[PDB]
Amino acid sequence: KHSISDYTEAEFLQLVATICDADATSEEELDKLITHFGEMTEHPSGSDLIYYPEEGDDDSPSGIVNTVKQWRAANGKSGFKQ
Amino acid sequence: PGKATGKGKPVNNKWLNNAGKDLGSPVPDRIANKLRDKEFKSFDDFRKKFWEEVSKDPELSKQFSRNNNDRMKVGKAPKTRTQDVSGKRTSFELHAEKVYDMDNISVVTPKRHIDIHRGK
Ligand SMILES: [Zn+2]
Repeated sequence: KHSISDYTEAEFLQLVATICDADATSEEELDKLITHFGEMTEHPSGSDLIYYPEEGDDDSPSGIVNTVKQWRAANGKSGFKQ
Repeated sequence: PGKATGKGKPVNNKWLNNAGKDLGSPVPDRIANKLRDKEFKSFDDFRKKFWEEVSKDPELSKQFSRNNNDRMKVGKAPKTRTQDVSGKRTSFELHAEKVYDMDNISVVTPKRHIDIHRGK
């Protein structure tokens, strides 16, 4: 877990879907996760992407992953493994 | 074995927009209605059931995102925006102005909860 590029999409997904499941994680966990996910994404939005998603923005796990991956690309930062 | 009493207040459709200032946002009347038929075991049991009921009210649930309703369904408080975050305090807080009088309980952001107990 050093960068977004240590990750396979499938791998990142599972991470996101976990964040997004509230009986998956004690609250200190989620905390660690959420902090990882902002570090990984370098998205200015951070976890507003998770809980204050903008109007008509797919907020399922894949929907988030997707967004990260489309922003990250028009910024052209590094992407996922494979 | 804990009981809750109180009326709460009628609220709008931007319930927590005020949560930043003064003593925050009130317990909504319709939520209070439900919580007073219940029994609790701690202010912690009270908190979890408070969030629960919020998740179920048509007119409040509508003001939270899916992932937020998902927390509140199992009794965790909604995450704030990142800009109202402080330290490891990332979700909305209950503040008690003194067995649980909901007319002296409210909902605050972390940074406002901070200021309140450091006298600003
Ligand atoms: Zn307090």
